[PDB]
Amino acid sequence: IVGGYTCGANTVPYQVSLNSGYHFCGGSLINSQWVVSAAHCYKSGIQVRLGEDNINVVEGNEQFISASKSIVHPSYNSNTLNNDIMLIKLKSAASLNSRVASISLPTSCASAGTQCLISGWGNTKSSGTSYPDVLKCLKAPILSDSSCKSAYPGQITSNMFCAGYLEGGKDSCQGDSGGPVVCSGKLQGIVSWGSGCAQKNKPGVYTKVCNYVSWIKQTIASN
Ligand SMILES: NC(=[NH2+])c1ccc2[nH]c(-c3cccc(-c4ccccc4)c3[O-])nc2c1
Ligand SMILES: [Ca+2]
Ligand SMILES: [Cl-]
Repeated sequence: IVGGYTCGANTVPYQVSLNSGYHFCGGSLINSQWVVSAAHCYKSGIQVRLGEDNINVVEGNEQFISASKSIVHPSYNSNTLNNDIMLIKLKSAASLNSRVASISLPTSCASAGTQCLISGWGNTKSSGTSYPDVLKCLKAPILSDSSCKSAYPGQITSNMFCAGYLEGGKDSCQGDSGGPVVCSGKLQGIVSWGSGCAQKNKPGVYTKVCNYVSWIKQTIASN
């Protein structure tokens, strides 16, 4: 997260770190046995790490659970990143408490102007690599579709939305992919892509979760 602030330990109880010997993507806990992340974060050997704050120190509250299966959306396109969503089933259920809690799926999509919270352990520099130990947060608004399409002509599908600041300075960045964009307590987006990080007129692009709720529900119900 570039230009964000330190969240504070366990203040984002639904945030998870996907780990394969190092942190490579974020994700969101939506119930005790399932996590939602981005399809492009897929790989085998994923260990989901819940209740984390400093990802390099065991401070207590952590639960390390292996993924039993990862389900990439069948229509995911790696060239356009359209349908960049994945569901991860955990080998065993997580113990939910105040430090580990799930987030709710939305009932309706959000409107431009809605302020959301984006979090993650990704890079904090736009020009260079500085990876934090603790979780970073950024409050950012959803932009209108015209500003988004005007920023990325021909690359935005109906399953994406832009959130951020056109002046540059604040944005999600590498290491944050797969993580949550929560607005009014509902998971509205998943960190997907962007051009550089925090550059002027190049906002972050997110997967529009409101468009996949029946898919998530049906998929979970059958697995
Ligand atoms: N500017 C942004 N809002 C942004 C957000 C998420 C990103 N994630 C990345 C990213 C960059 C290189 C590699 C990966 C990657 C690729 C495969 C697996 C895991 C991560 C990224 O997510 N850049 C990103 C840029
Ligand atoms: Ca830790
Ligand atoms: Cl267009």
